[PDB]
Amino acid sequence: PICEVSKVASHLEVNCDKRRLTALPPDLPKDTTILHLSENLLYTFSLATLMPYTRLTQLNLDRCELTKLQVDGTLPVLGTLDLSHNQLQSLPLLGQTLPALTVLDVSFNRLTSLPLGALRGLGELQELYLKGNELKTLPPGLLTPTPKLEKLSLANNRLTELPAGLLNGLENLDTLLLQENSLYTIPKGFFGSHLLPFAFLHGNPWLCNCEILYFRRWLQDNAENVYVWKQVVDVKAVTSNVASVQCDNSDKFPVYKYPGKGCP
Amino acid sequence: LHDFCRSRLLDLVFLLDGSSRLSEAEFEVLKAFVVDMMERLRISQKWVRVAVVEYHDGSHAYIGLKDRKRPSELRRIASQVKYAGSQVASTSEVLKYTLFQIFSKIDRPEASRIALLLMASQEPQRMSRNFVRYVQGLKKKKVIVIPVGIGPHANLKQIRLIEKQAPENKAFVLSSVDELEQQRDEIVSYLCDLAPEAP
Repeated sequence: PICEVSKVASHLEVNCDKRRLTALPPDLPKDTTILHLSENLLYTFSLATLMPYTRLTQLNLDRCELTKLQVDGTLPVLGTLDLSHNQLQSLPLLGQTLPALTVLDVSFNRLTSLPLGALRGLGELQELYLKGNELKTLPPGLLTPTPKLEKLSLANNRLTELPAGLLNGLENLDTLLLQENSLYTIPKGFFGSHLLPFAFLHGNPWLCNCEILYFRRWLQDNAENVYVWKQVVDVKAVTSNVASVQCDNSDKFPVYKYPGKGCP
Repeated sequence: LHDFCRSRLLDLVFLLDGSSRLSEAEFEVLKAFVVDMMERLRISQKWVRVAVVEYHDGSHAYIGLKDRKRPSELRRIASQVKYAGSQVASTSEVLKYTLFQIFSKIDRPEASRIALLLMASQEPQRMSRNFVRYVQGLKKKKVIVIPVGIGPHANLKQIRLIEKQAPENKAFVLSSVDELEQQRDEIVSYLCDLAPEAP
């Protein structure tokens, strides 16, 4: 009647985008694998209402002005959850509800802080997007229960400090978004001995003293892996530029070129 | 829409050369080629998804595979791609972007995955370090890479590297952008042949 049901391949995909829905519509097919609920009027939402659909593996709740996501029940085969562009002031725990979650997108919300062990139970998680929030600090051992993580997005936040063991355990990490923050230094032994193909570290007021020596050492060896994220209109470009990582000391001087004067 | 490519399932990605090897007028023909290319393809989320990326020293993404826009909207953006004409068109940077940023996960295993690389230049050897690894990496992700050479300045070495690793990776070597208008009916005969059909 209102929602569209299509049969592509074996799975079934339902599109209920932009229909002024205040809640989950009745008489929905239980053999649904993908559910689209983009851009609606969802004040609050519970995952327990999606339990009868045991075929669901992907969910989109983006731009629904969601204030509170109640995590009741369990979704054994859910792998993708999109909660971007909402009004979430706190990050709900998806560990004991979404065990097979591989992709999580909670970007452009209002996360002021993250609780201890907010990702405990997400062993199959590979990507985490927290871009466009208000994260100032990070809890110790945040990405510990997620060893298979590949992409981490902490861009456009208000981060001033970073945990030294944030990337610990990550052997599949290939993308690191840390631009547009308030970072001034990089912790000693932060990147380790792992090869990181992509690293966005520009737009940060890096304080170039004796503490930033390790950072320069990493930038000189991984200059080919430093990229820049610039967007005009809807066109998004990614270009390698190690000279983007500049010192806060206003000479617009690249960090990797800063001479260690007076530091042992 | 094509008679052979309506029931096909495919995720196509356009990688447009933005070097100075092709002039702003020659680049406009390349854009006209892409637009006419999409007019004969059934552009939809269920059928064929498109991705337009103009690359030179880096990669500018105009259209993504997860974009929810009408085929008419996707054609205007493709026809309004700003001419860069940079000194260097890195093919290693655009494939590194294609492997990690575009083809990070297998969202559609029921559909074929083709990266249409439009090349007409040759990047410096200082950037061609991990080219082979990026090509074989896409093969492991099961991605058919199709090199499209335009003119005598096309990177012939990088063409042979892709064609020798996988049997499905066939290349297109053209003398000019005006030959794109001639081969447009032939490339689709190979693009859609590699894509599965819908019951």
